[PDB]
Amino acid sequence: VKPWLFLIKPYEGESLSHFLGRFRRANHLSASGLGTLAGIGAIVARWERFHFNPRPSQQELEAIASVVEVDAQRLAQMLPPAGVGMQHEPIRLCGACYAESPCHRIEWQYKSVWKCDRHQLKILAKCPNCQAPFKMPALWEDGCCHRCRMPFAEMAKLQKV
Amino acid sequence: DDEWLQAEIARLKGKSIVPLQQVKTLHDWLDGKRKARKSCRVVGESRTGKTVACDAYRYRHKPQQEAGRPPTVPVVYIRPHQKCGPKDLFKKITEYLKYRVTKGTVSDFRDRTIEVLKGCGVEMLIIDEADRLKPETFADVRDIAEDLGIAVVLVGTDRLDAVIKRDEQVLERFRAHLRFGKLSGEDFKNTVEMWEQMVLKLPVSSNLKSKEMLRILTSATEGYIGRLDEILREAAIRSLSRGLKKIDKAVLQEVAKEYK
Amino acid sequence: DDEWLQAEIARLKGKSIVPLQQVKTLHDWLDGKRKARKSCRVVGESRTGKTVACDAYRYRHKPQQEAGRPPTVPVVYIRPHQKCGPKDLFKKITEYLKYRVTKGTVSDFRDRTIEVLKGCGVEMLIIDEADRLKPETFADVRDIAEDLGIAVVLVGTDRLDAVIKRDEQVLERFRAHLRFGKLSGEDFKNTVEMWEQMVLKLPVSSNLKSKEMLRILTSATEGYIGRLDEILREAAIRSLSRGLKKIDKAVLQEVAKEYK
Amino acid sequence: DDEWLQAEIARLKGKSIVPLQQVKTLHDWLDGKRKARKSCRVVGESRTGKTVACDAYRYRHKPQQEAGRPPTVPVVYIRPHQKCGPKDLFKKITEYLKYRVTKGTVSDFRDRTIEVLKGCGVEMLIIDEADRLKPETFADVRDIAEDLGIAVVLVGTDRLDAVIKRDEQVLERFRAHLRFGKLSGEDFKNTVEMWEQMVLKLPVSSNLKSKEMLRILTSATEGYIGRLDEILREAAIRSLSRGLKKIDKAVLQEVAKEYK
Ligand SMILES: Nc1ncnc2c1ncn2[C@@H]1O[C@H](COP(=O)(O)OP(=O)(O)OP(=O)(O)O)[C@@H](O)[C@H]1O
Ligand SMILES: Nc1ncnc2c1ncn2[C@@H]1O[C@H](COP(=O)(O)OP(=O)(O)OP(=O)(O)O)[C@@H](O)[C@H]1O
Ligand SMILES: Nc1ncnc2c1ncn2[C@@H]1O[C@H](COP(=O)(O)OP(=O)(O)OP(=O)(O)O)[C@@H](O)[C@H]1O
Ligand SMILES: [Mg+2]
Ligand SMILES: [Mg+2]
Ligand SMILES: [Mg+2]
Ligand SMILES: [Zn+2]
Ligand SMILES: [Zn+2]
Repeated sequence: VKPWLFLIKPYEGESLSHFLGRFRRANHLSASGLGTLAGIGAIVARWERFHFNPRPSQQELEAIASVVEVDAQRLAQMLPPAGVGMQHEPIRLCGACYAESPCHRIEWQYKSVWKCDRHQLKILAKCPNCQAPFKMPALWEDGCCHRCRMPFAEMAKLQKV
Repeated sequence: DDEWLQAEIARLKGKSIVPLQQVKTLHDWLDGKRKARKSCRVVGESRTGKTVACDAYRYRHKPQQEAGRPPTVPVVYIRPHQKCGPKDLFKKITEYLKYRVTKGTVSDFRDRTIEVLKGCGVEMLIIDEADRLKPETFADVRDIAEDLGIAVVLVGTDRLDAVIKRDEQVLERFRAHLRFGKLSGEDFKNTVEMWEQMVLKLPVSSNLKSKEMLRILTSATEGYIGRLDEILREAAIRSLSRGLKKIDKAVLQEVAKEYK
Repeated sequence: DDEWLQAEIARLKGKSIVPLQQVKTLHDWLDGKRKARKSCRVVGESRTGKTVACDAYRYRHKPQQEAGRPPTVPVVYIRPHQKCGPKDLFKKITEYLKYRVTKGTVSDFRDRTIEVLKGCGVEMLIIDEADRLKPETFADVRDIAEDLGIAVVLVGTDRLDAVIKRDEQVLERFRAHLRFGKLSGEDFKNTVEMWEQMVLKLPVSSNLKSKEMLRILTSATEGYIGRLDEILREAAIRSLSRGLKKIDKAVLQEVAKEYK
Repeated sequence: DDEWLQAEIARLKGKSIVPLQQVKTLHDWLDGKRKARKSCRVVGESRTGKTVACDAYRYRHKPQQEAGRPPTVPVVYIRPHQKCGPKDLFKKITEYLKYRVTKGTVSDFRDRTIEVLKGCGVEMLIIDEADRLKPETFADVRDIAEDLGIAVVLVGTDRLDAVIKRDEQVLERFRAHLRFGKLSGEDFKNTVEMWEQMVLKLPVSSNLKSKEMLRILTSATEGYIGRLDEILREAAIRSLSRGLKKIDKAVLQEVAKEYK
């Protein structure tokens, strides 16, 4: 037998925040706990809210790669590519893309993205029924608005075309 | 043959596992309770067993580990330390399956160990020396057995029976039992022979269950197998230390005097 | 055929919900407590079958998905951890609901659980193994019951009765109490003859709770429905594994020997 | 035939309860004292058959339990052991009602016993071998009979009368008695004939309880029902052991000279 963890395979276009949240919820860890295990401290707790004041470094991502067992390049593929500007707030979601695959796309957080290219829908910045801003992607235990308990996949037919 | 002498001593210092009727009975009983997923309580006497056989049972069902997936270990054998708390039990479970998290809140640690037990496909949980944990951990053990459908085997002496009889629910969870006996009677006549040919494997002295050595062996070991192991291994060590090819009755009397 | 046998023994080894008269009268009692919104405390000796009855009740009144508002949940079933503080009780009561709270502090958590309780309009709060809670948490339970008008049903053994008798204000509101049944009397005949084919589901040998079978059962179960449940299931596993058609006297006497 | 012989010897080993005028009078008097909560003290010789009569009065009112309330046991029988203290006695009271105890002081046991006693609605408190418990507990039983209004029957040998005589309150409060008779007379012949018909359950060989048999049994038992039971069972088993279908004179002579 060899040391192991509840590994999670990353999605396509998922966020670093959402992937780390899924990794934590499948390992019953905590942001401080994940950081301490990785060896980088509370920096992880920062990444879950997209505060990349000092962009996630190559070392700070290799240390994560050692723990979550995902290749460092595959890790960088959930951060915005070098030079692309993202908004850490508000957290934005497309209902149809969540119904297709239950994840949060880092591409939704780009400053330049307002339309889902494969759904032709104006992506959502707040819950379309109760105007409740979405939580951090790592905090999505499941696909529902916290205040109104409306499933994320449902919101697809409330969001405008 | 000095180098041969420490070669023999290195061979003897290890603890070889002789097959016996008790170990096979325990293996079959444990297999039945595992297929039934029924919690049981092997009450026994000290030095009679419940460790060599129980540990051998985990070796019987060797864990298989995929390169990048959780292992599937059917039997998890742990030995809680003295007055172990719930965190100690959870950490023993976690460390046995070679999980790679070792810190966290006790509630989070409980959730983690439940998840590893469900994920590693564990079915039998052997708690050896179950006389070394508080009743609160017993409650946790009750919860484990109830939720995960695990066959939980409580291993210990009769002090374990005394400890669990003071709690209503723990008594009912583990009414099933299996007493380890002392084999007082016909079984030594073959146990001495098996111990002399295989684990000893020294030059045969034609001992052949002689009543002369059988009397002193009964008067010394009294029926505990571990006592027999200590006596016979020390006797062989002393016999080779003075260079005697066979194990004479003089060294048997010497080791008997040392023990009693 | 061994696949069919393994499926059958998988059904047996799995804990199955089975209807009794006691569970039905418990459901009637709990419906009355719902319509009254009055606190109660079902108590009974271990393995008498309180947990399964409460689970069947909460499955009977399953939560309904509400369209205008977040869904309303009629009953909340929680089994806390041994010596767990009120923070963990709040965590469990929120997590049972779809809601989820992190960070914060104890006062924040209690406010959040008050809000989620009033939002869902939860009728009863069946706490299973109520004695696992720390005594300070009982004050919080009283506060929840008084502020939300929610009927709290304290489920547990007589240790729960002693614990609530220890403190005054905790026992102040739980005037009513339901005592569970040992099932002694002629009811044993009906329950055994029903369990023969209702649960086991094998070609019966027309035991019909025969004199030998009934007396050997009363010598092992003593009206503990859980006892007879796991005894009969494990015995059926033993009988089917060895190749027997139906159960016989030898296997019953063996399992009774290993139980008593 | 060998299986039939084993069944016969097993049945002869087991004792039965034939209802005769002694137990009839005893439980008629017991019903009379129960209908008025009159605390009496039945007395008699040793090995005469008072406990069996009490037993019968205990089982005749087999408790009928409701769906969701504590069962109503009207008659409570306890047989405290030698030097039984108050904690032990209360433990026995609450254990008979199927209320397992909780660790605590003597006051806690007393309070729990009082609670379960009033809740169950008991009518009788039968204390057989009431010459065993300490006098510091007779105040407790006095309070039980006084405040809770439960008729107590102190059952024991004539030494119980001596034990209670030296005390003050227990002798005056418990004064009504029912001394068990010797049964010698034509009623004794009716008893032995009825025992031959039912208890022996042997084939009809027309033993008819002849005059010689009656004289031998009178010289043997000295009027004791227990002595008659033991001698009859020994004679039947000895006849069945030597292949003799019925019971002849030699076995009676042998058992009589063995006993006296
Ligand atoms: N089946 C066995 N085969 C070979 N050696 C055995 C066997 N059982 C016990 N021993 C010997 O007994 C000693 C250890 O005893 P063991 O650990 O089995 O005791 P135990 O009864 O589990 O102890 P405890 O007193 O803690 O209950 C060793 O010398 C070991 O070789
Ligand atoms: N109504 C029932 N139908 C079927 N099985 C039951 C029922 N009630 C109890 N059991 C059996 O009893 C065992 C679990 O009983 P349960 O936990 O509900 O009892 P309890 O009296 O609440 O005791 P504890 O608190 O010690 O768990 C299982 O073996 C289960 O099959
Ligand atoms: N009604 C009865 N029918 C059959 N046997 C009886 C009956 N009453 C007593 N016996 C016999 O009496 C013997 C034991 O009597 P029991 O234990 O009731 O005595 P006791 O009067 O309570 O006295 P002790 O204090 O000496 O025990 C047994 O052999 C039992 O079979
Ligand atoms: Mg050991
Ligand atoms: Mg239960
Ligand atoms: Mg008597
Ligand atoms: Zn989309
Ligand atoms: Zn919303």
